[PDB]
Amino acid sequence: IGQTAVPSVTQKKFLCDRVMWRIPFSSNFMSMGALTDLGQNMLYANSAHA
Amino acid sequence: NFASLAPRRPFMGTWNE
Repeated sequence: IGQTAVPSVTQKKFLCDRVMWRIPFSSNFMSMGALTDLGQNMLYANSAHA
Repeated sequence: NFASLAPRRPFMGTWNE
C-alpha cells in the first residue's frame, strides 16, 4: 500500500468446513423427490452397470 | 435431501368412534 508499494501477485482459495460435497443421481441436479428420476429410469432393462 | 417425511384444533378433541 501507499506510493512505495512493491509489485504483487494475488492468491485465491476458499474454505467450506462442516459440509460434504454432493452429486445427486438426478437427470438435472435439482432434488425433485427422494426417489430420483434416474433412480427409476433403468428399472426397465436389468442394468447391472459397473 | 437426506430422506425425511411424516403424515401431518382449539375447540376440544379426541373423537375416535
